[PDB]
Amino acid sequence: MKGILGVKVGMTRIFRDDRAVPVTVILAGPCPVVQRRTPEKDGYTAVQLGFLPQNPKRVNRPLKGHFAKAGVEPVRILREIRDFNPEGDTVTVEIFKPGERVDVTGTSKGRGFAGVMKRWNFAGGPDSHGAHKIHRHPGSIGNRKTPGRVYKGKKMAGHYGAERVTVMNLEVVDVIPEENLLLVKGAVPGPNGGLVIVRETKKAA
Amino acid sequence: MNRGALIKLVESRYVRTDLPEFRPGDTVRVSYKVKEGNRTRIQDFEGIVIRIRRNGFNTTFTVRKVSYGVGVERIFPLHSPLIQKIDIVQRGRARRAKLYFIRNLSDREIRRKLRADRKRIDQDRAAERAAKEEAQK
Amino acid sequence: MIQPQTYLEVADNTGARKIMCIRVLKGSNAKYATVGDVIVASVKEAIPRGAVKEGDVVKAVVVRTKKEIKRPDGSAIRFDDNAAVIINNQLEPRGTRVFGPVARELREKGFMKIVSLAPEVL
Amino acid sequence: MRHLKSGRKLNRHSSHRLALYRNQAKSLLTHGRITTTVPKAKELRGFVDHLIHLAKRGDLHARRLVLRDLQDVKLVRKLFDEIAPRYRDRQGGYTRVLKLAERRRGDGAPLALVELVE
Amino acid sequence: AKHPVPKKKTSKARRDARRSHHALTPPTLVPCPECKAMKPPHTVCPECGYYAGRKVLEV
RNA sequence: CACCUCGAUGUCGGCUCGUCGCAUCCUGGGGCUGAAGAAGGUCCCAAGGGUUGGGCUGUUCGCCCAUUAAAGCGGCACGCGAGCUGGGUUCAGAACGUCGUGAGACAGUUCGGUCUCUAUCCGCCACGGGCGCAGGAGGCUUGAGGGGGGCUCUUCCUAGUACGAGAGGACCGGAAGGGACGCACCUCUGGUUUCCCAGCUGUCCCUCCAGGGGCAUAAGCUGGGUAGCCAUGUGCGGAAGGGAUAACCGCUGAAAGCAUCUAAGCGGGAAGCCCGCCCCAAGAUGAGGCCUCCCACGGCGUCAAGCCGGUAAGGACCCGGGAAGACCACCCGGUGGAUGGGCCGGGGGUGUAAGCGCCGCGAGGCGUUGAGCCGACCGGUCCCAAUCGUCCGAGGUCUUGACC
RNA sequence: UGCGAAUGCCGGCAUGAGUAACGAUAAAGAGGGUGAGAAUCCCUCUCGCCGUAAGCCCAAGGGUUCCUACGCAAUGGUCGU
RNA sequence: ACCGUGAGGGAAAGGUGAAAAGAACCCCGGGAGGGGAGUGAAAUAGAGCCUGAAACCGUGGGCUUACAAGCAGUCACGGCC
Ligand SMILES: [Mg+2]
Ligand SMILES: [Mg+2]
Ligand SMILES: [Mg+2]
Ligand SMILES: [Mg+2]
Ligand SMILES: [Mg+2]
Ligand SMILES: [Mg+2]
Ligand SMILES: [Mg+2]
Ligand SMILES: [Mg+2]
Ligand SMILES: [Mg+2]
Ligand SMILES: [Mg+2]
Ligand SMILES: [Mg+2]
Ligand SMILES: [Mg+2]
Ligand SMILES: [Mg+2]
Ligand SMILES: [Mg+2]
Ligand SMILES: [Mg+2]
Ligand SMILES: [Mg+2]
Ligand SMILES: [Mg+2]
Ligand SMILES: [Mg+2]
Ligand SMILES: [Mg+2]
Ligand SMILES: [Mg+2]
Ligand SMILES: [Mg+2]
Ligand SMILES: [Mg+2]
Ligand SMILES: [Mg+2]
Ligand SMILES: [Mg+2]
Ligand SMILES: [Mg+2]
Ligand SMILES: [Mg+2]
Ligand SMILES: [Mg+2]
Ligand SMILES: [Mg+2]
Ligand SMILES: [Mg+2]
Ligand SMILES: [Mg+2]
Ligand SMILES: [Mg+2]
Ligand SMILES: [Mg+2]
Ligand SMILES: [Mg+2]
Ligand SMILES: [Mg+2]
Ligand SMILES: [Mg+2]
Ligand SMILES: [Mg+2]
Ligand SMILES: [Mg+2]
Ligand SMILES: [Mg+2]
Ligand SMILES: [Mg+2]
Ligand SMILES: [Mg+2]
Ligand SMILES: [Mg+2]
Ligand SMILES: [Mg+2]
Ligand SMILES: [Mg+2]
Ligand SMILES: [Mg+2]
Ligand SMILES: [Mg+2]
Ligand SMILES: [Mg+2]
Ligand SMILES: [Mg+2]
Ligand SMILES: [Mg+2]
Ligand SMILES: [Mg+2]
Ligand SMILES: [Mg+2]
Ligand SMILES: [Mg+2]
Ligand SMILES: [Mg+2]
Ligand SMILES: [Mg+2]
Ligand SMILES: [Mg+2]
Ligand SMILES: [Mg+2]
Ligand SMILES: [Mg+2]
Ligand SMILES: [Mg+2]
Ligand SMILES: [Mg+2]
Ligand SMILES: [Mg+2]
Ligand SMILES: [Mg+2]
Ligand SMILES: [Mg+2]
Ligand SMILES: [Mg+2]
Ligand SMILES: [Mg+2]
Ligand SMILES: [Mg+2]
Ligand SMILES: [Mg+2]
Ligand SMILES: [Mg+2]
Ligand SMILES: [Mg+2]
Ligand SMILES: [Mg+2]
Ligand SMILES: [Mg+2]
Ligand SMILES: [Mg+2]
Ligand SMILES: [Mg+2]
Ligand SMILES: [Mg+2]
Ligand SMILES: [Mg+2]
Ligand SMILES: [Mg+2]
Ligand SMILES: [Mg+2]
Ligand SMILES: [Mg+2]
Ligand SMILES: [Mg+2]
Ligand SMILES: [Mg+2]
Ligand SMILES: [Mg+2]
Ligand SMILES: [Mg+2]
Ligand SMILES: [Mg+2]
Ligand SMILES: [Mg+2]
Ligand SMILES: [Mg+2]
Ligand SMILES: [Mg+2]
Ligand SMILES: [Mg+2]
Ligand SMILES: [Mg+2]
Ligand SMILES: [Mg+2]
Ligand SMILES: [Mg+2]
Ligand SMILES: [Mg+2]
Ligand SMILES: [Mg+2]
Ligand SMILES: [Mg+2]
Ligand SMILES: [Mg+2]
Ligand SMILES: [Mg+2]
Ligand SMILES: [Mg+2]
Ligand SMILES: [Mg+2]
Ligand SMILES: [Mg+2]
Ligand SMILES: [Mg+2]
Ligand SMILES: [Mg+2]
Ligand SMILES: [Mg+2]
Ligand SMILES: [Mg+2]
Ligand SMILES: [Mg+2]
Ligand SMILES: [Mg+2]
Ligand SMILES: [Mg+2]
Ligand SMILES: [Mg+2]
Ligand SMILES: [Mg+2]
Ligand SMILES: [Mg+2]
Ligand SMILES: [Mg+2]
Ligand SMILES: [Mg+2]
Ligand SMILES: [Mg+2]
Ligand SMILES: [Mg+2]
Ligand SMILES: [Mg+2]
Ligand SMILES: [Mg+2]
Ligand SMILES: [Mg+2]
Ligand SMILES: [Mg+2]
Ligand SMILES: [Mg+2]
Ligand SMILES: [Mg+2]
Ligand SMILES: [Mg+2]
Ligand SMILES: [Mg+2]
Ligand SMILES: [Mg+2]
Ligand SMILES: [Mg+2]
Ligand SMILES: [Mg+2]
Ligand SMILES: [Mg+2]
Ligand SMILES: [Mg+2]
Ligand SMILES: [Mg+2]
Repeated sequence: MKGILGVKVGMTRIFRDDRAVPVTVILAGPCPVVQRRTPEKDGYTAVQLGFLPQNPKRVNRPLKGHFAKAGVEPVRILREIRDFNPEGDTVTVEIFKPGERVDVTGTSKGRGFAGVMKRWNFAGGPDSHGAHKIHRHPGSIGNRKTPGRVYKGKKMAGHYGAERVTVMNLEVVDVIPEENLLLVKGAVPGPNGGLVIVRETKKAA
Repeated sequence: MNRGALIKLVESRYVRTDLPEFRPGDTVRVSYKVKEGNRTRIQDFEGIVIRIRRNGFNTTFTVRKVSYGVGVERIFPLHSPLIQKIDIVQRGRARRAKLYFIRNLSDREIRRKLRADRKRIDQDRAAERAAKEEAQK
Repeated sequence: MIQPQTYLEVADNTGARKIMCIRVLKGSNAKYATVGDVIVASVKEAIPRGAVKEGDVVKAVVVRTKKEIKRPDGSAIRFDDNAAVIINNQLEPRGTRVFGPVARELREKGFMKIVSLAPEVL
Repeated sequence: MRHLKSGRKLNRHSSHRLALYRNQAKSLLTHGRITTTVPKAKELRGFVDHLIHLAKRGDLHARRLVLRDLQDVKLVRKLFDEIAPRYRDRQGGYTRVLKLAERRRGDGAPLALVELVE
Repeated sequence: AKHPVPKKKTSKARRDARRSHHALTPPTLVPCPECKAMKPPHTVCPECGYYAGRKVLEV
């Protein structure tokens, strides 16, 4: 179930078959598999997949040269791939052919305390007529004596954004192995320079 | 990693240099490849360039003209594969970046407002009169 | 983007000068009509003795919009007004002869006589 | 929200904030060392650095440019003759901002030092 | 005087429970390079504090 | 009826935000038809989702216009005024009709008419602090259990085939386009962009000119406008599939020789149910797992669990910052360093600076010049600043079975 | 002549709470001085606001508020030399 | 006193010791205040002074508490002081 880590680089249009193709260039660098963990001593199947190299030994003792190729532990080994057993070593952009759909998981841009209406697309109040200090307010939040309380999931204002988000079934417009670049078209979450993980699609699986 | 924009600046191998120099204010004629019901012709479009949206690759420019009693504005990507070519038909003295103001103005009065950049006209000619010479012998 | 209440110029000789959108004929609840989309409208202004009269409730197709239409090849086109062509229920134009440019999106949307009658297709 | 935007607003409207920096500039370019709130300092560096680096160009254009913000015909001379040269081989960092341990009493404001470098 | 108002006097227990986080934290101090006295980090420790940057000399 | 409430349970309608029921308006599945087909009627299952925009009236309701797959009925103090409204009702003014000798009165009408900054508890949206998870740490995880989502139309092929005299016109299967809704996103399109650039008026000023500055908003006005944040813009979602079922359709089959889908059994069979997708999640005190680190100190506690120091792996403090953020938290940096600032280059905006020379009596024009100026964007560069340090942190309870 | 209640009376102290607020969005900054102590007092410079006023002179009313020295417990919505 | 234009309304507020012997001097402090010294039979009789209750606020100690839910008590057992 091929997966790979990477950083959202940017967006741009492509042109193909005399057609504009809006895409999001993600860099899916070589991912040194550092652990596997099978139903033997884990109960499932995955692949620790350390990403960006870096670390002039800000690595301390929790380092794992245990699995040979630690090639100086990477900044974010974080996240396995679950039910993926690679070409033995080092996973790269090669796992993706132009024309495959993919599921990108990202960390959506944060908006902090966002009001109902944005958080939730509420209509708020009228900007004129009666009006009165309730223009962007949520209105009523309940009934009367029964139930005499607010529902468990009542859509209200709160922190919104900066969360796990997975835009699904994205076309792979192109892949450039020379530079570990991968071009999906459109809507990958989070900011540029944020970390994402690209996976096989779930439309087929 | 800090390749950043120079990476995205790599995907641009659709960048395209076979195109002429023009500025908001002067009028140009851009030949564009259009489908047109199954077949395919190279329909032209001639008018004053209203704007230029500089952004490296995918910068875009807009041209406007009065087609049969109605003004029309078209927006082309400066590096679009469908632009077979584009010939400048006259230079104009902009004085100002974006020229939206000519919309509520269209008539004779847009003339004597955009008034032929001789300086840049006297080029082109002399710039093609010296490229037509130093090309043969 | 044309909308119920929006005024349209009439780009044909049917006799109408101004129609006013009264409904956009798409789904159960479309919000805007664009080039190639058919609307219902009231005739707000009309030439004497023309085919169509003022107050007439008619169908039309949008041939022009002040809001740019975006095309798959990355470009866009934009007109100075919103114009329509009054049509019968077969969707055949009511009057002969159409005036001014029309979006090529019309052919793509199956209005072949009108694009043909159009003095220029942009 | 208001993400990767640059430039503190110091509980002042446009003209005030602008007219502030200009004033902290003249002061600094007058005594070489100034004490302010850490934040008003952190923001003063860039404003002044520019003014100086423009003095390193010496050309009258740049003089007239610096006049816009400093308005004083001397002080600018001083800037152009006494202060500018000292940096001719220093590119950037014409300024230093060192915090102080004492806090403005009855207000609590943490202070910092702002001196011309070298 | 107006609209919402407390329905019951808050107990000594429940108010002091609110205070469970009001406790202060002593200033983070570091021994000073030159002088023996204590001063907070990254500050020009008030007794000739530095060397390269003007140490607001008490000298 | 008069049972709680008259030391007060604010009353219609609208708005906002919903949630539930099903006696189902649409979509899914069915039986019967006086069901040729297509299209209906009628009843059964089914509450997953959906259930339009306008004219009139304070209206609910209703009539009407244009649509639609449909324009569903109800409950929630005729849901919701410590959420808004205040048109209606329902104080004081005034008038009409009417009634009364009158003062005045009218589920009659008319015009007007003070809607009250501070949330204590519960509840709800968010975010932390503490302790616990019996050795202490840094990573990576399983998913018990939750939540989100669930809609639908048109056209085309099948095929003008089945069916029908004809007009009409299927099933089944397959393809492409939409509508509304949702999540994300900035390339494009389009906004803003509080000082990024230019132009302009009046006045005051520095310096007379030239050039500039303040004020004219909390931008003086105007023309533009990067980053960001955004929808009008872009990508993507509803599924597929598996399983069990409802109405129902059947197999096998007695009681009851025959017959029967049922009483024993089995098979099909819904937009529904359980999985599947997405998100949360071990305070899941039932506190799980895997990997990798430090270790088994010194006195005391003479025995039960402990007490005090230093310490180890680590971790905080402090500091530079951050598309992270109310504070906190989170993330990256901290000189073995490109973290912010400055400088440099590039992008981007503005659109040819000042100065000088030429032409003009002059306003101005031309050249130098795409000049000059230049927030945020992509980078580089130790010039400025993250100096120096401080504190916190295990040595592992017992029982039992298995092992060298 | 015995109190627990009378939205009782007088007084004291609590809760809300380190919460609302600190009274016009004309606006501030630095250097120097004084001092036990300074964002708040003095001085200098820069900036901003009034200018048919937010400047000046009368009449009411007020009644030491006037000038100066020495002072900061309280009054000053913070601090105050 | 204060409130009210006025007629008028109208309060709060007692106690060191027998005797000021009412704390010289010294220390911290700008003072305030306190610490010794000293007076006194007594100084938690020190002048915000006889006695000094209650609400109310603290500091220290014993027991107790972070998977439990309630008119807070009561009846049982058990622990620890
Ligand atoms: Mg944010
Ligand atoms: Mg939202
Ligand atoms: Mg919206
Ligand atoms: Mg809405
Ligand atoms: Mg609305
Ligand atoms: Mg609104
Ligand atoms: Mg109101
Ligand atoms: Mg308002
Ligand atoms: Mg209520
Ligand atoms: Mg008429
Ligand atoms: Mg403030
Ligand atoms: Mg201003
Ligand atoms: Mg207590
Ligand atoms: Mg009763
Ligand atoms: Mg009775
Ligand atoms: Mg009551
Ligand atoms: Mg009440
Ligand atoms: Mg029925
Ligand atoms: Mg049905
Ligand atoms: Mg039929
Ligand atoms: Mg039926
Ligand atoms: Mg039913
Ligand atoms: Mg009305
Ligand atoms: Mg209705
Ligand atoms: Mg009615
Ligand atoms: Mg309706
Ligand atoms: Mg309802
Ligand atoms: Mg009722
Ligand atoms: Mg009600
Ligand atoms: Mg109200
Ligand atoms: Mg209401
Ligand atoms: Mg009313
Ligand atoms: Mg009203
Ligand atoms: Mg009468
Ligand atoms: Mg009545
Ligand atoms: Mg009325
Ligand atoms: Mg009125
Ligand atoms: Mg009325
Ligand atoms: Mg209120
Ligand atoms: Mg409660
Ligand atoms: Mg917690
Ligand atoms: Mg345990
Ligand atoms: Mg689950
Ligand atoms: Mg659900
Ligand atoms: Mg579920
Ligand atoms: Mg749901
Ligand atoms: Mg036919
Ligand atoms: Mg036949
Ligand atoms: Mg089909
Ligand atoms: Mg669809
Ligand atoms: Mg952009
Ligand atoms: Mg844009
Ligand atoms: Mg922008
Ligand atoms: Mg001026
Ligand atoms: Mg002068
Ligand atoms: Mg001048
Ligand atoms: Mg002025
Ligand atoms: Mg002024
Ligand atoms: Mg002003
Ligand atoms: Mg200005
Ligand atoms: Mg604009
Ligand atoms: Mg939209
Ligand atoms: Mg299914
Ligand atoms: Mg099934
Ligand atoms: Mg089945
Ligand atoms: Mg049978
Ligand atoms: Mg069955
Ligand atoms: Mg079955
Ligand atoms: Mg479905
Ligand atoms: Mg998770
Ligand atoms: Mg664990
Ligand atoms: Mg693992
Ligand atoms: Mg921060
Ligand atoms: Mg760190
Ligand atoms: Mg360090
Ligand atoms: Mg840096
Ligand atoms: Mg540049
Ligand atoms: Mg020029
Ligand atoms: Mg010039
Ligand atoms: Mg001359
Ligand atoms: Mg009693
Ligand atoms: Mg009492
Ligand atoms: Mg008293
Ligand atoms: Mg509060
Ligand atoms: Mg508050
Ligand atoms: Mg406040
Ligand atoms: Mg104020
Ligand atoms: Mg001083
Ligand atoms: Mg002194
Ligand atoms: Mg000052
Ligand atoms: Mg001062
Ligand atoms: Mg002040
Ligand atoms: Mg007098
Ligand atoms: Mg006096
Ligand atoms: Mg005086
Ligand atoms: Mg004095
Ligand atoms: Mg005082
Ligand atoms: Mg004082
Ligand atoms: Mg005071
Ligand atoms: Mg006051
Ligand atoms: Mg003094
Ligand atoms: Mg009085
Ligand atoms: Mg009096
Ligand atoms: Mg007494
Ligand atoms: Mg006595
Ligand atoms: Mg006596
Ligand atoms: Mg002393
Ligand atoms: Mg004493
Ligand atoms: Mg004594
Ligand atoms: Mg004695
Ligand atoms: Mg005694
Ligand atoms: Mg004593
Ligand atoms: Mg005593
Ligand atoms: Mg006492
Ligand atoms: Mg006594
Ligand atoms: Mg007392
Ligand atoms: Mg006595
Ligand atoms: Mg006493
Ligand atoms: Mg205690
Ligand atoms: Mg439990
Ligand atoms: Mg317990
Ligand atoms: Mg509780
Ligand atoms: Mg109890
Ligand atoms: Mg006991």
